[PDB]
Amino acid sequence: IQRTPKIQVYSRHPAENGKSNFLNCYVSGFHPSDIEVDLLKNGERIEKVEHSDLSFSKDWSFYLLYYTEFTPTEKDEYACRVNHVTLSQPKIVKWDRD
Amino acid sequence: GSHSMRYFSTSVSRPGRGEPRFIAVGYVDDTQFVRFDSDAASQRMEPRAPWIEQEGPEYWDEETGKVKAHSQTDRENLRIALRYYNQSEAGSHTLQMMFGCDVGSDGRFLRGYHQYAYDGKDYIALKEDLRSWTAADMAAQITKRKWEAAHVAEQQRAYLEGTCVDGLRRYLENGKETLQRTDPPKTHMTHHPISDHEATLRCWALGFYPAEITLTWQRDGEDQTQDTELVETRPAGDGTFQKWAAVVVPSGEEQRYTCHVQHEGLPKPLTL
Amino acid sequence: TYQWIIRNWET
Repeated sequence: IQRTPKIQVYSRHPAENGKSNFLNCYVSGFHPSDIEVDLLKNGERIEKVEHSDLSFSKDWSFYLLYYTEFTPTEKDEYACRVNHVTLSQPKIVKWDRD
Repeated sequence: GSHSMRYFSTSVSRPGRGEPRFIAVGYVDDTQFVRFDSDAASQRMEPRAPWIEQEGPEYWDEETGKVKAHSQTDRENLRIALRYYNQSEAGSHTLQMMFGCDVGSDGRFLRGYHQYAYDGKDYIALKEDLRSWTAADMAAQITKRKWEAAHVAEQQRAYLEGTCVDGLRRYLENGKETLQRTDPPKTHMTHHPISDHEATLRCWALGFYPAEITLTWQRDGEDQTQDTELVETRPAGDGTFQKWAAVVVPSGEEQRYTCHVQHEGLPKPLTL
Repeated sequence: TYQWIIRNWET
């Protein structure tokens, strides 16, 4: 059995142009555990990405949170690139300002 | 209020790539307070909350010991599982384990858990009574029978009614400041247009702790507004959680629809 | 405080 990941790209604090924040990608509800999560700054991978320790919920549902220290702008476009077994090709979700 | 301790541990086999990876995490309600990772440099039980550093080298000596043993039992259990499910060595398999206890406001025993899931599906679980087992499929039945004969549940009962509660109480005192806290949700509200003759408006809860929140809406004072777009509670990263619920409305009735936010940091709920 | 998980599935 396999379960497709639920992806959520958002900020730690309420987003505002030019002010420091953390861009988060929250992958949950996936099985097996082996996941690839890339944070994007104009289609190009952010190499200094840190992640949460592999944990789960009572329903054995896997959860992780990959996060980065940044400064958001009006010019740059942010997103989350995710590939699992349940996914043929990477599924990218754009960081919607709201 | 009520409290809980939990240890979540995952074992993933890497056929030909060494010994299965063991990652064990401990929580007090929603606070990751301990960590163990087989592939990590440390090779010891590590702290993840400031209030656990006050535990002496003796604590970390013992805790590292128990967790390296659990690591071996599940290493043992993954090989066994291949036999019981008639599987190959070439495949990579997951073995998850969850154990802990719930305690009331008085820090007294309420519930105990001791369970396994192989390949994301339940295998064997400790019953609410703490005396017998729940063997999901046919294979687990072989484990249930030997464990019932040997009265294994007693070794678990002594931990859950004893050491688990005794230890959780101790954590609740030492970490009074951060653990007994209740961060209320920082209420927000946004509005965006669907396609001129339609519009969408969502409310947000953002700086709360614990993860328990109810973002239920209301149309014209009626509870009946179930066609809502609700998201999963997500962690901010600064030890706080957020959740939002967007509801579509007929352009001109944006003011007609109210939103009710339920949390324990607020004595009375918030209506927007 | 972690538990002693010292009994396997076949024991």
